[PDB]
Amino acid sequence: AAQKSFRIKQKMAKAKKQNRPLPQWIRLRTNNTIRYNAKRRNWRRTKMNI
Amino acid sequence: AISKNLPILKNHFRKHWQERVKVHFDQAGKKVSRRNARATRAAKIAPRPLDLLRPVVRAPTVKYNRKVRAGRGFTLAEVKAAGLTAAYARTIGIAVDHRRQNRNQEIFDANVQRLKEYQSKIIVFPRNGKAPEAEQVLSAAATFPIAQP
Amino acid sequence: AKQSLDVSSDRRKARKAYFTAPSSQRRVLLSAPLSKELRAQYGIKALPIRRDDEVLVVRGSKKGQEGKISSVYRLKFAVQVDKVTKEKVNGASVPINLHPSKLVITKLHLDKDRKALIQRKGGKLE
Amino acid sequence: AGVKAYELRTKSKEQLASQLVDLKKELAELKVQKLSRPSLPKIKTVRKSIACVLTVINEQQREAVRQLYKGKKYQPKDLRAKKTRALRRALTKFEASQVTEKQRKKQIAFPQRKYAIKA
Amino acid sequence: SEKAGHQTSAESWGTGRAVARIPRVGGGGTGRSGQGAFGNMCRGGRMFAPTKTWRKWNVKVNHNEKRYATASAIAATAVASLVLARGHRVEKIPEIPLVVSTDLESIQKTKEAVAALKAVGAHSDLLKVLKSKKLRAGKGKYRNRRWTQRRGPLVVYAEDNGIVKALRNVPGVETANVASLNLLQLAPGAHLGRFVIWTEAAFTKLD
RNA sequence: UUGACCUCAAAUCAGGUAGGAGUACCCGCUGAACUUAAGCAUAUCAAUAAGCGGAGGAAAAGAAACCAACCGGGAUUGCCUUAGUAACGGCGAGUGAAGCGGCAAAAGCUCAAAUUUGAAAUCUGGUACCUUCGGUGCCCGAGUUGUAAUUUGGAGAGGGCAACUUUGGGGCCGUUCCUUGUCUAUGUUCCUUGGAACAGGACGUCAUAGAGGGUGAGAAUCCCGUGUGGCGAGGAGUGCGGUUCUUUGUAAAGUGCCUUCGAAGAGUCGAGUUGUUUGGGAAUGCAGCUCUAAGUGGGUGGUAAAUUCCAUCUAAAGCUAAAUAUUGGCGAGAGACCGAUAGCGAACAAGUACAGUGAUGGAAAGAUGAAAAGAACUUUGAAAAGAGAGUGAAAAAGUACGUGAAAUUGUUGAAAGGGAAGGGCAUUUGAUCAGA
RNA sequence: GUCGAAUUUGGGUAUAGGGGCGAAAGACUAAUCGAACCAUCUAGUAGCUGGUUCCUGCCGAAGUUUCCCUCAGGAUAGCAG
RNA sequence: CGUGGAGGUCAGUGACGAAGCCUAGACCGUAAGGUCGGGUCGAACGGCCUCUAGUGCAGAUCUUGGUGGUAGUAGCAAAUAUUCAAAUGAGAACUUUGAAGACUGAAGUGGGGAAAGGUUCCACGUCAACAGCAGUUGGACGUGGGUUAGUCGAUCCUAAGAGAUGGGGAAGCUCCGUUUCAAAGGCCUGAUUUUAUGCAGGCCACCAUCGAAAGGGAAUCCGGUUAAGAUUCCGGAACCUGG
RNA sequence: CUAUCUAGCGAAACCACAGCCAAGGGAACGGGCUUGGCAGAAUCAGCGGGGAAAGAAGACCCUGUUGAGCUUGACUCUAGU
RNA sequence: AAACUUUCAACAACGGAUCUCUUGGUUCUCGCAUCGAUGAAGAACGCAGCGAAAUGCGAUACGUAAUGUGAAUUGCAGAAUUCCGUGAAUCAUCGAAUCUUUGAACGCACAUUGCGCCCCUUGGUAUUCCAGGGGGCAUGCCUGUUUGAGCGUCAUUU
Ligand SMILES: [K+]
Ligand SMILES: [Mg+2]
Ligand SMILES: [Mg+2]
Ligand SMILES: [Mg+2]
Ligand SMILES: [Mg+2]
Ligand SMILES: [Mg+2]
Ligand SMILES: [Mg+2]
Ligand SMILES: [Mg+2]
Ligand SMILES: [Mg+2]
Ligand SMILES: [Mg+2]
Ligand SMILES: [Mg+2]
Ligand SMILES: [Mg+2]
Ligand SMILES: [Mg+2]
Ligand SMILES: [Mg+2]
Ligand SMILES: [Mg+2]
Ligand SMILES: [Mg+2]
Ligand SMILES: [Mg+2]
Ligand SMILES: [Mg+2]
Ligand SMILES: [Mg+2]
Ligand SMILES: [Mg+2]
Ligand SMILES: [Mg+2]
Ligand SMILES: [Mg+2]
Ligand SMILES: [Mg+2]
Ligand SMILES: [Mg+2]
Ligand SMILES: [Mg+2]
Ligand SMILES: [Mg+2]
Ligand SMILES: [Mg+2]
Ligand SMILES: [Mg+2]
Ligand SMILES: [Mg+2]
Ligand SMILES: [Mg+2]
Ligand SMILES: [Mg+2]
Ligand SMILES: [Mg+2]
Ligand SMILES: [Mg+2]
Ligand SMILES: [Mg+2]
Ligand SMILES: [Mg+2]
Ligand SMILES: [Mg+2]
Ligand SMILES: [Mg+2]
Ligand SMILES: [Mg+2]
Ligand SMILES: [Mg+2]
Ligand SMILES: [Mg+2]
Ligand SMILES: [Mg+2]
Ligand SMILES: [Mg+2]
Ligand SMILES: [Mg+2]
Ligand SMILES: [Mg+2]
Ligand SMILES: [Mg+2]
Ligand SMILES: [Mg+2]
Ligand SMILES: [Mg+2]
Ligand SMILES: [Mg+2]
Ligand SMILES: [Mg+2]
Ligand SMILES: [Mg+2]
Ligand SMILES: [Mg+2]
Ligand SMILES: [Mg+2]
Ligand SMILES: [Mg+2]
Ligand SMILES: [Mg+2]
Ligand SMILES: [Mg+2]
Ligand SMILES: [Mg+2]
Ligand SMILES: [Mg+2]
Ligand SMILES: [Mg+2]
Ligand SMILES: [Mg+2]
Ligand SMILES: [Mg+2]
Ligand SMILES: [Mg+2]
Ligand SMILES: [Mg+2]
Ligand SMILES: [Mg+2]
Ligand SMILES: [Mg+2]
Ligand SMILES: [Mg+2]
Ligand SMILES: [Mg+2]
Ligand SMILES: [Mg+2]
Ligand SMILES: [Mg+2]
Ligand SMILES: [Mg+2]
Ligand SMILES: [Mg+2]
Ligand SMILES: [Mg+2]
Ligand SMILES: [Mg+2]
Ligand SMILES: [Mg+2]
Repeated sequence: AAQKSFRIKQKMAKAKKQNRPLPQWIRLRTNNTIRYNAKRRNWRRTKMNI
Repeated sequence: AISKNLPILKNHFRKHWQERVKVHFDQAGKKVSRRNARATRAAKIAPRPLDLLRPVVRAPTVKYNRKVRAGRGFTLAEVKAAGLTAAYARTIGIAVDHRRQNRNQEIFDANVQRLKEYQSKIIVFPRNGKAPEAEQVLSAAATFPIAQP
Repeated sequence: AKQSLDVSSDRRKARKAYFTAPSSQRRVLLSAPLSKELRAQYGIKALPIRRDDEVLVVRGSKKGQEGKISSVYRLKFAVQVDKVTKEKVNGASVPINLHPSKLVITKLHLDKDRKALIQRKGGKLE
Repeated sequence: AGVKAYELRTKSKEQLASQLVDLKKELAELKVQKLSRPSLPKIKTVRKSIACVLTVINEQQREAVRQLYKGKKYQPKDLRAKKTRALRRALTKFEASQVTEKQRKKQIAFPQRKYAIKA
Repeated sequence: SEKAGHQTSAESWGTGRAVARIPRVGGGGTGRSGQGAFGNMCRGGRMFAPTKTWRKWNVKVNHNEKRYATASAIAATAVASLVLARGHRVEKIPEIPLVVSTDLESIQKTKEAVAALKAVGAHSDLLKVLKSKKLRAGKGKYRNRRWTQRRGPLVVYAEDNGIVKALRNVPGVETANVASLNLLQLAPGAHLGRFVIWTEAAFTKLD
């Protein structure tokens, strides 16, 4: 809203920090079932619902 | 739903009976556990026969008064006539029942006799003595069977 | 032929225990037999593999090859022996993963703890 | 390879405080360096050294307070034993072994006797 | 599981929506939404007539009928043709029943117990085991039933003075107290004619 | 004016305690309807779901105001029975116990009501010290509107007479149990196949070990284990087995005879009525309201009542292990169970992603290969890629990865084809093929 | 149509399901209203509709009787194995 | 007849190839089916005697998944409108620059905000997917940068209202009520300064708290500055509150 | 401006199998069956005769010992008073 | 005659059936009894050289201490190889600690990272203002302590 509560801003900060692709050195680990970031969020696709 | 010539049935399954169905899958496991508990209790208790001496007693209800069976405990009169006090009999392994009364001299005499037999056939260890290992027997009932007069 | 109620013959449980064994358990799991000479010299049959042990490969395509252990890759359930490698097409070299049950220890890397282990297992003259 | 707690335990609280300050200065310098240098892992050792020094300092302080409260009832609650809440609320061994005078008399007079059937 | 297939709030959409009237998962946004539920024909549904633990598992048999079957099995052990027909490679073997010395009851070591069985002629049956061992066909192999093999001789004794432990590692060989003879061992697979090696004490105690 | 007392307050007073979670099982409250009755209202579902309060490792119950009617049993609980029975019920649909008997486990008890009255003998706390789950001294305080000892109905108490019998708790070393550590057998011998031998064949070895798992394919004998024993470690605990310093105490307890007594629970029992409930039927329990006891009394004795007896217990106060329960928790062992549309919703970063304002709803998704050896290098292309080369046992395994069906599709080949196609009988022709 | 007052509208606040709210249409109460949504009871019941999975061999019907709150159902006798 | 699993047996088959799958190739059976060859493939499986069942599909507007014909079809037609050249690029109707032609026409297609969103802002790299044509461009993708306050808001006040306490109700979850049937108090200081406090002179109360980023309200402006911040930074010049 | 043709892009409804008629009989209005008429690849734009075209387990009507909203000295109750 | 259509085969597609796998589920049995104001369960936000998650943890942050084992961890980087050692490890064990903001949740509030009061202390002359650090302040109830209230009430001076 541009006048947001600190709680909201903290949640947005966490969302920004976790808005990234999978680290590439994962997928090199020994067993590594993980293929991609399946929890990736985008502002144009799925809203955080606060 | 009354079809051809069959007996009228009274199957009581109109409640949520499937919520209370006890299948005794643990019959064998419980038998094993009971035997284990009897063995552990025998080892834990003194070389004492795992059960108290019970009196002979007449069953009520003429359907069963023709037979005799083990009762709960010897009456106070029976213990006194056998020469013990109730507290000491309870400590030396005699079941004592204050509720039961003696109105039958034959049953009273049989109970006094088996109390005397038990006193003659048991060895009470001293409180602070040696009492060399006396080869625990496990069943006072088997040692002193109830005999039908 | 198991007799104790504390051991499980369940294949699912055994496989889970193997594949999720921690590093310390994997050390025991990755044991190698001693060679004939070492068995005679030490009085013991097998020992957990160690990074500086010398081994001889007795099974597989690398059979007959010898070297010193390079790493006990406990995560991979395998050991890597120096000079037992695969030369890739690009010129690089990668270690060959070997299982210690397919090797014989021809020279133990010894220290106080290893000597104590040998004596505890019933070894003579260390 | 960092500090060792058994080595720190031989030092006075002033020496430990000074070493803690030095380790914090070293960590600050290391994280200044981290911005330029790619992937230096030496920060972890200093962080664990700071943790070890703090642990030993707290061990010394808590032991001092334990000595101060030795013997007397009403020690501090974080120095009291942490069993479960129910276990802390349970009767002590003294209680729940308390018996009345009548009960003690009769249990001394007629204890469970040791006996065997011998036939 | 008694709740399998019913952990949903699915309701029938009813008619008029051009789909079958099966109950359907509500909500939206997941793919499970609108899917059929609760039906034995539905993926993720409840099976028809879910199996219950109170199915009858054990079967009561009259004690006398059980003893009749056991006596018949014991008698069949003495018929050479039945023993041959039941596997049990007794071809070059002396008179059946095969009774051996009571010294067999006191053997402590597998080596000497096996040597005694070979001497009295059970070598071919022992070798029939250890050669019939094969991976079980089907899913039973990962239900702790991985391997199958033939049955060897049943050694019957009167007093266990080591023979049971001495023989318990020999594949296919079973041991039995003559006082308690098992039908499941005397007629494995309901097939009469188990190869039975009686000790002398067990043979005398049979009467 | 001072000092009490009683009652009531305050303090961030000294020290504690409750709440919330879990909730499978357990103790209560509250409480349906779908349903069955072929309709339906009593009934049934059901004294159930949902809702609320409260525990534990079990809970609850529990040592008779019991059952009985016998030649009497003798706390409670649970199992097998009683029994689908007595009884209830639009006597319709339906429902439905209990006594006895066999068994599992067994265990018994304590307050109130008593003058210690020649001695509040009792207890919390504070403080000092100590051998600290506590002890001792001192000090306040609580308490006579009653804290100890003594008694609990089986009794028992007060006096009188006579002896006899028995005994308290700590030390140390083992045992009991708990949690753990470590050690303890026998082939990597030869040939064949294979990328790999763990396959087949030969010769052996151990077996109280041929359970199970791993390792490049079906491994007793390669590895871990398994089997059998050995050697330790840290605890809990007095349950017992020995040894020692403690010796309690002219203390406590039990027993015989005579004698005087013998306190035993009230708005409770019981009664009426109302509601609910029960198999309980002129009323089984529970609860509201009104009435409201007695003491050779009171309760019960399954048909209401008056009268006379009899039997059996002793309410209105209390504690208590085991046998019993356990879709929760922790630790284990298993299965004629399921084998990735199955089995839990979830074999996987699943109660995840995602939907909904919200309560809530809630997926899909496992498999290269023994090993990445995950394709160096060349060449065409802007590139993705292709074509080679190469790795590999296999690329008819290339991470769009085991196998790789069908629908549906491309190419190739064969054939036929005037408003469907497909089918049956028969033979021609073409193709193809077994038998002898 | 109305457009300066029974005007339009933001935000805050109140009213919650046999309840609200209604200048009243059974209207509105989150695309849901002659009783919202969510979960559970619940796999509610259905004399009614649909379906009901291998082969061959032998035998082989009934739609009629009586009774029923029965008339799309059942019991009963008959027919059949 | 066939299927999953179980006891027995054939010391059955099998990495020299089990199972599965494909096969207008062969054989047996009336049939359910069974058997063989060839291809593919890679780790198990079968005959017989019995046991057992979650055991046989064409349908259920069946369930889940997958796939067609329709069909390169319907269509991608509202909001006046595009054009020339160059640059970039493998590639330009659509990117960038220039030129031209137009439009919104200040109740904007302009410049800011509130709710909401949450990084979309800005730069660099960059086009597999997305932008129902395209794409070298982008609100995309990858990596980073960025939001500076005594004065602007919140914070404080009370509004409709919400809501503890004291009490009362309710089996209870909780309900009522908001100053009520309550012993509901801190702040002044004589004196005290054995200590500005307790004893002790004396003054005021019919009451928690929440409730507004549009109501009330202490105080800041100009110029400049960034890729992206500005009444916040920088320069200068003020003002308010508390002390 | 579409439709139309082209480049790029690219769905859906629906679909037992399909698609020429006349008459006959037939569940009494056939695309199929019978008897005749006939009948030649592959197609494009239109079109609204037919496919008893699609859309929806007819909402009218009846049946059900299926409801619900509503009403009333229906039956049986009930808050309140 | 092609094209087209249809059928079949081969190869290639599409798709993911089948088969074989299985650290998962399901059911049975056995044993055990241990959440929380000493702050639980749950939540939020953080923490690694390079992590978005899962898992772990709490500013001592994929962890500290202690004990055991006895040389790893491993995707890379880095470190070490004295590793015959109070010593590797994403090891096991676990008794000492830390344990942000919360949450029954406790100074008051909470759509605020809002607002107090007390004590000790440090700095700014500073008991009063501002700031930093440390420690505190919920409610019901119990026992006790202290200070009190009431002609409820006793005695006493009177
Ligand atoms: K209605
Ligand atoms: Mg299922
Ligand atoms: Mg199979
Ligand atoms: Mg206090
Ligand atoms: Mg609670
Ligand atoms: Mg039902
Ligand atoms: Mg009905
Ligand atoms: Mg009906
Ligand atoms: Mg009805
Ligand atoms: Mg309930
Ligand atoms: Mg508990
Ligand atoms: Mg128990
Ligand atoms: Mg209890
Ligand atoms: Mg009594
Ligand atoms: Mg009884
Ligand atoms: Mg009967
Ligand atoms: Mg009932
Ligand atoms: Mg006495
Ligand atoms: Mg071994
Ligand atoms: Mg294997
Ligand atoms: Mg009484
Ligand atoms: Mg009730
Ligand atoms: Mg009582
Ligand atoms: Mg009780
Ligand atoms: Mg699944
Ligand atoms: Mg599959
Ligand atoms: Mg909604
Ligand atoms: Mg797959
Ligand atoms: Mg292959
Ligand atoms: Mg494939
Ligand atoms: Mg096909
Ligand atoms: Mg109307
Ligand atoms: Mg059904
Ligand atoms: Mg016929
Ligand atoms: Mg019909
Ligand atoms: Mg099955
Ligand atoms: Mg094959
Ligand atoms: Mg075919
Ligand atoms: Mg394979
Ligand atoms: Mg089925
Ligand atoms: Mg089908
Ligand atoms: Mg069909
Ligand atoms: Mg369909
Ligand atoms: Mg479909
Ligand atoms: Mg078009
Ligand atoms: Mg259009
Ligand atoms: Mg336009
Ligand atoms: Mg331009
Ligand atoms: Mg205009
Ligand atoms: Mg204009
Ligand atoms: Mg931008
Ligand atoms: Mg496009
Ligand atoms: Mg494109
Ligand atoms: Mg480019
Ligand atoms: Mg971006
Ligand atoms: Mg302002
Ligand atoms: Mg309120
Ligand atoms: Mg406010
Ligand atoms: Mg304002
Ligand atoms: Mg700006
Ligand atoms: Mg300035
Ligand atoms: Mg016609
Ligand atoms: Mg006609
Ligand atoms: Mg037609
Ligand atoms: Mg014709
Ligand atoms: Mg034509
Ligand atoms: Mg038209
Ligand atoms: Mg038409
Ligand atoms: Mg219809
Ligand atoms: Mg309809
Ligand atoms: Mg009818
Ligand atoms: Mg109705
Ligand atoms: Mg905490």
